[PDB]
Amino acid sequence: APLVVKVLDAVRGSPAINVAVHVFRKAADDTWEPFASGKTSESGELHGLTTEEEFVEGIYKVEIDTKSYWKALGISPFHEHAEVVFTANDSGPRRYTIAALLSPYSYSTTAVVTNP
Amino acid sequence: APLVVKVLDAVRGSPAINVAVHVFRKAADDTWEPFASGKTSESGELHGLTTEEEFVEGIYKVEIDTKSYWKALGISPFHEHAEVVFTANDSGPRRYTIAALLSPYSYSTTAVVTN
Amino acid sequence: APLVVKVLDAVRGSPAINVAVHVFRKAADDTWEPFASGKTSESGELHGLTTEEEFVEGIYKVEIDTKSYWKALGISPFHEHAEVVFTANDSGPRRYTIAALLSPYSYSTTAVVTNP
Amino acid sequence: APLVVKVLDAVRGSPAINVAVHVFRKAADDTWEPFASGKTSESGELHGLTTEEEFVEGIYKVEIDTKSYWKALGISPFHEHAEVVFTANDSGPRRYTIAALLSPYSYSTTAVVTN
Ligand SMILES: [Ca+2]
Ligand SMILES: [Ca+2]
Ligand SMILES: [Ca+2]
Ligand SMILES: [Ca+2]
Ligand SMILES: [Ca+2]
Ligand SMILES: [Ca+2]
Repeated sequence: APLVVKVLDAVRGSPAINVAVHVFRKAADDTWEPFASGKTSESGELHGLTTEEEFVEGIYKVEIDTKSYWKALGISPFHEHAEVVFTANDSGPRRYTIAALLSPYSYSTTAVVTNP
Repeated sequence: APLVVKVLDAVRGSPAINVAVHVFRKAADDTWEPFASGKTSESGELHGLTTEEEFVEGIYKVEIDTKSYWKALGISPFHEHAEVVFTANDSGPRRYTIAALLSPYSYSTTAVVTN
Repeated sequence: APLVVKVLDAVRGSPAINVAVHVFRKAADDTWEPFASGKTSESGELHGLTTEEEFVEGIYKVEIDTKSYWKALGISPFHEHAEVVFTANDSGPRRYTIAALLSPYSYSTTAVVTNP
Repeated sequence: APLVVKVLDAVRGSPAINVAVHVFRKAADDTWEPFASGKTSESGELHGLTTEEEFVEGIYKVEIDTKSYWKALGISPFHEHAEVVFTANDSGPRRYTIAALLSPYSYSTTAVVTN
């Protein structure tokens, strides 16, 4: 509920389906610890990554496996992945939607931040 | 010199070459008057569209023929074209670079306005 | 239902609320005729522009009044509007979502086309 | 010469000036080894990062310090930075231009790969 990932395909004009997403959180020792992972549905959305209880203050990295996505469609893309890094919940709990728009040599990422 | 157009291809990661661009100026009766046109170069850029003396304040439209570009590469596009509409404002010395990043079902346009 | 407009604000990371949207359709005489209009809700979405019956084959222009949006937030933007022009329903009826991401000197537009 | 970074500001419609950029190369043990760095120029560009002889095939990360850029302009940003990660592949003569278009809650990156 508090963290949602949405992925679109700018070549097909469709949701980007079956995109792997890995979420990390910066530990006290300054390393990235595994936080959550999943894959986008037929709507291009990934719900259920985390809960309000687990999604504490921190620096999060959302790694979107754009390379595996493009290669499964028989295409050779430029990027290894799309990485989104942000501080979460510094002024109290929020809801974060990370949107990504994918092309083989280009991506954009947008954060929609709402107060529940 | 005061108006430049740059077009990139997000699918091939390249300049968008030989893309037709038409510039219109809005006339007093609200119609679009042809003003300038050309084809992007091997660098995806279109220089020499106009001059300081000709590029007066007003509303301009830059139409980029994205549909023809995608058809020439064998790729199915969504838009008829990309239309960028803006007011040229004299407020001190200015150069307008209109940049467009093209995908079959998406484009982005950005104005880089420098002194 | 067949045509939906979604608008985001890249400065605030929020839906772009109260954005005026004018839809035109190219007439037989090659002029733009008024087709539909509305404004984005608190979610940044505009539903109810048209019906499956009215939304026939044609060339449509979706004009998003980005200038009025930015000026209402006391900001002077570059563009007059964001214009999206496309051929609709050439291979039969589809559902079109036109998404726009707005910044004062930049916008992006994405079409998501689905088969109902 | 073979790797160039260009950064634009979507809020002010300008080159993104004095933006710190760090380039890392992935080492055999999967860590990120410092490779190159600099500050974008008055044109939003960072030239001279590396040479043909030094820029071998491998996985590179380009980190753009977007958070510092927005703070210096008095604007509240979302991301800690913009990270662009890619494999450099020799397949014939190539120049990589990494372009980034920055907004407070959004960025776009594009690779322009030319001969
Ligand atoms: Ca878990
Ligand atoms: Ca001028
Ligand atoms: Ca002339
Ligand atoms: Ca009506
Ligand atoms: Ca090289
Ligand atoms: Ca060096």
